[PDB]
Amino acid sequence: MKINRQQYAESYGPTVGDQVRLADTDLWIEVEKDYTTYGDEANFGGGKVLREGMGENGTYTRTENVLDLLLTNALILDYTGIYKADIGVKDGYIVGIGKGGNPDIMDGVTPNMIVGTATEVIAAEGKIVTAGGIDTHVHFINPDQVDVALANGITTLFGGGTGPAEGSKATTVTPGPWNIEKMLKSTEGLPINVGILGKGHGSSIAPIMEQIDAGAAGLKIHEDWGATPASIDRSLTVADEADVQVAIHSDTLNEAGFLEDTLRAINGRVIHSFHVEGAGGGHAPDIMAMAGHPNVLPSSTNPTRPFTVNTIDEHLDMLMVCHHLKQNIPSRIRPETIAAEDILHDLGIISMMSTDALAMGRAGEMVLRTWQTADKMKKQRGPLAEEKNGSDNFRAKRYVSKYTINPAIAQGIAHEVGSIEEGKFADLVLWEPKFFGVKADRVIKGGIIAYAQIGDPSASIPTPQPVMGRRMYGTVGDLIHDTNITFMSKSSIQQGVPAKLGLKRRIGTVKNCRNIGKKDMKWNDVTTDIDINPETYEVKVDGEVLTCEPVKELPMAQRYFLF
Amino acid sequence: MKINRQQYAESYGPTVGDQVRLADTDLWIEVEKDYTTYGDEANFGGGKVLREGMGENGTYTRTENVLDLLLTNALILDYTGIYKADIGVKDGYIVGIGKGGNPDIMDGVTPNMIVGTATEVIAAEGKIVTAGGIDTHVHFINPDQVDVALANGITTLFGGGTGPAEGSKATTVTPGPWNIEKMLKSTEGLPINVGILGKGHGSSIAPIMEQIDAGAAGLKIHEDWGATPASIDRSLTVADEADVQVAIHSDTLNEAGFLEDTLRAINGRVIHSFHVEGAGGGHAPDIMAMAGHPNVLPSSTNPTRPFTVNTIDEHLDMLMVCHHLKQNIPSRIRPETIAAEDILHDLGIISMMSTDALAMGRAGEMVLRTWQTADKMKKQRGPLAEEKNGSDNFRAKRYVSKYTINPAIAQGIAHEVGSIEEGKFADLVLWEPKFFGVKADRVIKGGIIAYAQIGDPSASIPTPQPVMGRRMYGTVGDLIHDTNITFMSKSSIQQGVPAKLGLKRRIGTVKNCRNIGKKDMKWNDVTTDIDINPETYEVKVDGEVLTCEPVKELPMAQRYFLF
Amino acid sequence: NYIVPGEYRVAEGEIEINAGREKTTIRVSNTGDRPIQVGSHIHFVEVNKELLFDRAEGIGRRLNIPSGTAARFEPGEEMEVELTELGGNREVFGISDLTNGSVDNKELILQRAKELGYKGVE
Amino acid sequence: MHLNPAEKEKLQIFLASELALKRKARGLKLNYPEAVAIITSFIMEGARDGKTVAMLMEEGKHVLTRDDVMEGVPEMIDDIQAEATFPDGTKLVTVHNPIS
Amino acid sequence: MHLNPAEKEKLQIFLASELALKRKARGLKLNYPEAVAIITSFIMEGARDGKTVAMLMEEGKHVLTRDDVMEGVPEMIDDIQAEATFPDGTKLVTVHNPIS
Amino acid sequence: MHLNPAEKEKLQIFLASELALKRKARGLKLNYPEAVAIITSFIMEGARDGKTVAMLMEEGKHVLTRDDVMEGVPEMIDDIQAEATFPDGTKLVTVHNPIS
Ligand code: NI
Ligand code: NI
Ligand code: NI
Ligand code: NI
Ligand SMILES: [O]
Ligand SMILES: [O]
Repeated sequence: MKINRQQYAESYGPTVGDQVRLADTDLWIEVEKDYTTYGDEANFGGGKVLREGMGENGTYTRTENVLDLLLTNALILDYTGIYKADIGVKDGYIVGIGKGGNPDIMDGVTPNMIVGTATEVIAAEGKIVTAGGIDTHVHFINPDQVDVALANGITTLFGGGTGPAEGSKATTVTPGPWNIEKMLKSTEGLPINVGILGKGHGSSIAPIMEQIDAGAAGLKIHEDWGATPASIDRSLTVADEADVQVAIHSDTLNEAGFLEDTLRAINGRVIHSFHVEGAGGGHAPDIMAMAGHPNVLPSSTNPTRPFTVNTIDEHLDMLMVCHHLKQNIPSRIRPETIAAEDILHDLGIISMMSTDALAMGRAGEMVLRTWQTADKMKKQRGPLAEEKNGSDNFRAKRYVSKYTINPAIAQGIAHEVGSIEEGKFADLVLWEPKFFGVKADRVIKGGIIAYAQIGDPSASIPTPQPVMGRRMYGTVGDLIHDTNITFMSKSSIQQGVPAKLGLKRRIGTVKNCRNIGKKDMKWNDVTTDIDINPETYEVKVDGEVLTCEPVKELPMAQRYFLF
Repeated sequence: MKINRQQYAESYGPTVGDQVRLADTDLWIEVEKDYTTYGDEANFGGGKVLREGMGENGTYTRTENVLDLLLTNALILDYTGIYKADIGVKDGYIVGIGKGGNPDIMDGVTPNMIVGTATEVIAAEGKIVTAGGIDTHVHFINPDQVDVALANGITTLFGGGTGPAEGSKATTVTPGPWNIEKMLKSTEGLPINVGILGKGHGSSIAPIMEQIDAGAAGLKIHEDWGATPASIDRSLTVADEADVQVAIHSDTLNEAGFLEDTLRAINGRVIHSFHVEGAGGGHAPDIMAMAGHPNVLPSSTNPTRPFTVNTIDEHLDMLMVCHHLKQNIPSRIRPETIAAEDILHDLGIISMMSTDALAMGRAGEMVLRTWQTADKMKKQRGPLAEEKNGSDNFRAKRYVSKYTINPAIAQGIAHEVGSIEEGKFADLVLWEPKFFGVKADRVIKGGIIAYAQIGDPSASIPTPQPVMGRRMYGTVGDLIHDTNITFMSKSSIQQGVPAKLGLKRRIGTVKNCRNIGKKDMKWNDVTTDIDINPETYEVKVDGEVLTCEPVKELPMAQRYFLF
Repeated sequence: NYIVPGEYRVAEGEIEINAGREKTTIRVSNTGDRPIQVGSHIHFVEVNKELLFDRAEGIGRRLNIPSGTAARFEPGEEMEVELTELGGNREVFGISDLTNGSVDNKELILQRAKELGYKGVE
Repeated sequence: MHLNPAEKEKLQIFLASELALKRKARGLKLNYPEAVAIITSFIMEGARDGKTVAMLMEEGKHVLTRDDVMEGVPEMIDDIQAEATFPDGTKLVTVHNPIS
Repeated sequence: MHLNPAEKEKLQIFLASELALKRKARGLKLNYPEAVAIITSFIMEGARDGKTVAMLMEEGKHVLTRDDVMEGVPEMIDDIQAEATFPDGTKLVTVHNPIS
Repeated sequence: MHLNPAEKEKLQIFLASELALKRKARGLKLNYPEAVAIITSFIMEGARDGKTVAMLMEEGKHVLTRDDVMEGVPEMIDDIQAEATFPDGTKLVTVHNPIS
């Protein structure tokens, strides 16, 4: 007996060779392989397979290889591949990617993916499943920002802030032991993973280091606190000893040095370069040259992403506003660098996306703009050379890496989060293809759903209107502790800061981020000579001129959004 | 000096012999007796009775027979009677039903119902007071469902689920030790009483039993997990040893057996039969015959309640939707059984109501539909034989039992909740007669108000618009722990699960539910031979044909609801 | 050129289910007066007692239909079905309690089936 | 008023539908959420009018047509569901494929 | 805008009143919440107009009559109260027995 | 509909603008929040229409004039900002000194 492909895909989701459109873009992903055994697919409901003595094992206790949760028939889009598999979760972690069910009667069942009495089922047939997004440029300014981030598929916020204080409104900084303590305690109430950056500023070691010891997960050097050679040097000395990441927003004014002076202060050490294009801040006009260096982990913030007809006007708008806050604003907003930034993303020269949430970037549009950028580059440059089968798999993997694995690697947290791999924490986002990258269906945090687009709570079923994003049981009562991770420095963990503050959240250790570089950025590992003409702002890559133009319209926009 | 009855009732609420209309139905309840001493009624305000040295005792410390809370002049509607009394609460429990005040100067004061310095007052003159509703068919799918349930007078949710996972969306199941642990911790944040059911599925004892030991309060057998003879048998063996209830949704497909096979697997053991009519699931077409057996505790879910002109169309709607989820849907939705279900409720053959919240039933309409059903039966059948004085007291007690005491008894929690009796937890709902069964005035949880229809928080007084349901102080901070009960199996309590998980809520013990049957269902204790014709679906009770028709309009509907 | 958001473009061809496993066609009658649906993965010998068929031919097997679908028998209806072999360890536990071990134990299964009145045993 | 949670939420649907209808009246092709809001509010107002579930299941297929909405929107909307208080209590309306 | 909590809540009353007025305009007898919304919003818009508390106490008895509402609704509504910002600050309006 | 948090919040701005426009239509000089709501909703509807950021920056200075608002309101409003979905994605509009 055979099933034609069309019916197969509409019952179990697509299989090898089938392609799926991402939202309303022209990007197509193709299933590269499938872990299933045809005819033994798992599924759940009346007269279906996951029933006792059939696809559900009736014998084994929870320890006997039995899952807490099976996502059935998921189409995984990840740096590691685009493929079809069941995903098994246990103790809040991904334990198995393969084929789930009952070895009593089914062939090809991954040994630790038994569906037993202890197993919950999520049907992912017809969905795309990705890792949760990792946003490493967050300003903690307004708690309402968390649901905004969840609704667009973000599960980890790294950054700084104490709320709408001017320091926090300008910089991703929680300054000093006491502010850090207060925000670690606040974090207890936020249904998302968090890591907090201290102020990367000082001319002695101790004022800086004491923030790492208090529980910071990294540091932020920002021009508004003095992005001087001294603060750069001291912060990187601290980071090399504490094994945490430093993010930099460099001296736009070129007051104490030009870009070459900042690189000299860095002295070959690892650093994450924020909003590398420079509209968001940094050495005018040439900061973007950072992205060519092997010791630099380069991210974009999202408002320049990608380059559109309104981009400049709105940034000129944004500069007026800065003048009105009277911020030394009589160069800064450059079509040449914003255009080039599109192409650098496509070439794998800028490795990461991030938001810049509420300071100069949009908490809920990291994932959204990543795909708009990929789609614009396909429209303008065409399929990448590396593609085949007519799919966009290569570009899809390069782009998905920018907001999942690469931020995780740069931050020192990729052992926990950032990709759908065995052994990693079960932060997972389900997407209907029609909404992919726009509005997440269900956000799983530590193996429990935390957030979902779901309907009327008084109704006979959950689908009647109004369907909107809502916090689910993972966020309620004490379960918020078990489903979310506070990331902290090794020294604060060793010194017992969690117990000293009463933290009940899972504690993640930041590590292995001093011993990495550009080469470690998955699919985005290009080092090169970037030249930015001081007079014309013309961008060259290894002597070749980079040029693009803005587009009038984007997908993943007015078809979807009520405002 | 005498007060005519009209003025008496408008100052103190009605007294013996007076009748009150339930909302806009044609049901009348009559005060059967009154605990008061005429002229010594308690009341609170300027120049009123509960003042120091007068109706308030100025001598006694809180331990000396003094109440924490007196509800004055309540009209109680309960399985135990419809009558007028003051209700006294202390340490979060009902300690006295009688006559409250000061034995210094008042006659007839119940000895442990002194109003003293420690006493708070709620005026219940002119209100109807009932026990909180006990919903034993809850799917935990969206936390927004809790306020929906509170607004319609429900105070205990028994059921299962991990949020909008397909397992939970189909079945009242929290599967396995870890899911159960996570949801017990979630429960810490839900302002309502909760008990959690594990998966009643397995062919070995241990995979099932380990869920009871982890903290489940009962089990659910559901066809979608395999409602086979083995899973039925193993679950009831577990339940008989652990003293918890099993709920069943049987094999609609008749795949492994017909109804007689399911009864044989049950083997005379106690079981709660969910949505016994069968639209909600179960042996097609004859499941409803379950409700005649002495070992079966039968409930209805609410969408078939009661039978109306739109009922079938909407259920046909609901079946299309199931086909579109592609659930083996090319018999199921039967006017003959839905009609008969009306009459079985009226006859005391179906003992309980429940919602089926968010899976095929409405979280906030258990109480609402109970009264719509009673009202329809009075309109069609007329007063029951047992009535007198022209009142509907007998029918009102049979119906109030369906959503208060009978679910409590079936679940093994009636020592704590389910009726207004001395010694029980102070879960109480105040209703204005005009809104009775539609929108609760104030919901009391463990002696503190948890939820209330109340107005503008910025106003000089609490009654200005907009008046809407809102969570009150009982739900805020740590008070949520003290005002709500997590019900758990004796073995999980004995094994220290509350301390092991950090639960701070009051822990209720599930017990005495293996040693009960149909005869224990208050006012609803009828056993009989139910015949369902296999060809015509005609329903007979002891050889007599049951026949009814749908109505075009219901009370407690468009007069009240904004949508 | 018309864009359907999230649409599939499936590859050409067909998927064969249960490839390489023996298949067997048998006749089955619903002798009961109520409908019976049978799911793709129930061990076929353990179906409702009132289905009359050669029970021996149900051992170690299940319906050869797409995973998660069901065959339907109206009251009185007799029809053919195609069976495929169980895979994995070829063990069955629970369901109707006829096997509780290897499906190789044919005589034990049939003896339990016959004693409990599953129609169509020798 | 005694608003319960659903009554408060559902005011939003009416509001979104008013917004969408103004957008349609000034000549815009409607998007996915606008279209959903319009058809949903039509259903709830229909039930308030006392129509039957069967009537609203038919009428709901003719509230917006493909020329009223952006490209792809008809195919994005497979069903629209709404619960509302009919003269005989709350019932569920599902409109399958509302826009062709 | 600087909306405070009451300003945000009270937008709902205006919205419910718009909904109710559309229902009345298409010929429906209004229910309990619709009637309350209409009279309440009338009061708040009245105060915004600069009328006095005394004026709104009188006028509020003549916004809806029994023939505008379902059976029993006049007797369900004993009072309607609303606070709003008058030219001289927030004041409370109570309209006793608004519908006969 | 799949409303996200901002979509739900922004319905409020449209609603406040409808309320304010009714107040203006019956002859009232508008206050600080009413004025902000009107100009903000104008911007968001403008972006929905497909206008550019530059157009809305100009037009926003001419939606209300001093004679439309109470004394002091022009000087209380230094800027009005709104983000909305343009055909090319979300952008920020700032209107400086919208009322003279
Ligand atoms: Ni910056
Ligand atoms: Ni920033
Ligand atoms: Ni059920
Ligand atoms: Ni259910
Ligand atoms: O930034
Ligand atoms: O159910």
